[PDB]
Amino acid sequence: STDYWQNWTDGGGIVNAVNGSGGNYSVNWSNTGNFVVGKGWTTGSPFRTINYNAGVWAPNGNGYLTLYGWTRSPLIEYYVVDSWGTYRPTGTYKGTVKSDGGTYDIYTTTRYNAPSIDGDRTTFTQYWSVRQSKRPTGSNATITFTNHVNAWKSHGMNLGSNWAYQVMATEGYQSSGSSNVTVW
Amino acid sequence: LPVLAPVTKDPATSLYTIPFHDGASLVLDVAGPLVWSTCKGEIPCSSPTCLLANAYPAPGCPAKPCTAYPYNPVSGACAAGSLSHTRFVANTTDGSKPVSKVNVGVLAACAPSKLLASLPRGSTGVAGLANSGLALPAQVASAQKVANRFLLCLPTGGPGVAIFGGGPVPWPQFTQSMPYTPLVTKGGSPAHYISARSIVVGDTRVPVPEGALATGGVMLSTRLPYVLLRPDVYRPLMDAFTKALAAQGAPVARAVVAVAPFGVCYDTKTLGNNLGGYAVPNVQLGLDGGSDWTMTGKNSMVDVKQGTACVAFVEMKGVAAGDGRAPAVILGGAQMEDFVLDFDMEKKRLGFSRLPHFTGCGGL
Repeated sequence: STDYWQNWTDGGGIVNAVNGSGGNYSVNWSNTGNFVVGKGWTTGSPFRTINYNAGVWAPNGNGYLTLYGWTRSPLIEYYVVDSWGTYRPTGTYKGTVKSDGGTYDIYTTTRYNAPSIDGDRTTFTQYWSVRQSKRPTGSNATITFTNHVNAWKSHGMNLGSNWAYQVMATEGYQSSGSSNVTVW
Repeated sequence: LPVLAPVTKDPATSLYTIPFHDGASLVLDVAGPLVWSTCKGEIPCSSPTCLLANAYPAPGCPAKPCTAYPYNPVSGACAAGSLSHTRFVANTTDGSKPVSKVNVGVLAACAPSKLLASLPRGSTGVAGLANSGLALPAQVASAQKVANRFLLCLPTGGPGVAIFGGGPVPWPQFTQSMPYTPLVTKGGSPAHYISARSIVVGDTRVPVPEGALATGGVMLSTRLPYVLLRPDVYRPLMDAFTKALAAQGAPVARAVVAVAPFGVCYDTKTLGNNLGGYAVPNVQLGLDGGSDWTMTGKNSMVDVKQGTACVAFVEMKGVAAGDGRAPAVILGGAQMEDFVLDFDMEKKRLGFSRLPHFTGCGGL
């Protein structure tokens, strides 16, 4: 069961986000700038298995349906992207990993003097696993986070020892869309 | 082809530079009509070149070989100088990545080394990016037979991007739906202006005289990291901003002693952090064209010391409220960081795409 509610907007356009019952949330948006909404856990774990069902996945423009989280020591921002809208997110290619029936490209990016959970102007690395093709939604789905962590480990991408939030997120930008996700 | 240079934010000064030639950089001045620099240790003054050169007098300087008056936009200092040919050394590009080396012959003023005061280490002068005939984008346009147009992606850190000459906007994953707002040319100014019709803080819309936000009432600059504001706008915007901040059992923000030149500062131990920066109210500049220019914490708050961040709205001094001769708002550098900006001086429109939180101009 989830204990955390991520809900950030830069205030552009309309973002109606609903904190639903238990692990359920929905987002309806139009003409946005940028937002991140998700349910998960206050303290992420590298051994978590994240189950979710995206009843609705309806972006018109950019948006990611993605595991999203942070660690400290060191500071790391991470993403496991299952589906997206118009454009697929990429970066510096590092390798691949098969997990949960899909195959994912692995990317890093360095973020300089940028916002983090720790501060305004902060330097850190970003880890991505991005599914090579959009993952079906509407059915019960699993993200075995360990598979990613391990593949990331093998390409010199180590996560921190202090774990912060870890959510199944809807990220949207310069777009409109709907999302309905149930997490556990 | 268009010409690409990488853009470094100087940590000490906060000014943005591009490589010029021989380990030397220039400060980007989006209101500056001249390319100028210190010179190696013959234009007539009645010529069109010389008139272009003195078309916009520098504030503290008046006016037979040609003499320009290079302006340090940080110090406000100016001095006499002769025009001279020099090399802008960069890469060509067809989107955002380097194709190959290229030397562009550009006219630049020669400045006495004392005008380097207040500028970044490694900088031997200023690349003016204003809408005038001897600014760098115009000169590159004629020299290279490309568009009088340029792209800025000012970075928070790491290498950002400056492309002179236009062609298609790269990074369609962030730029495909890029909104435009007219560029307004103001008499006797080469600076780039745009028009805002509303400011919104949180959900609360700010009350300014209908038409204190007039046509071309917003200027863009890279001289200061913060926003400068006319008093009829400053007081209402800051009232609404501090209130929305106070009303946000999470820790309430504690004001500390103002630091020069800011008016309102805060203990950072008492500010939250979200994906947009410090957890302060979002701010929405409603620009002509129906799309907003948004500021999050990363844009509306400046770190000054360890422990202290100040509100990046500063009141203009020596100016009467509601005085149409001055811009109501002067957006600065931290408010333009992590935006892709297409300054198109041929179609006279500014394209502005706000990059989403997970990426930035730096390293793009």
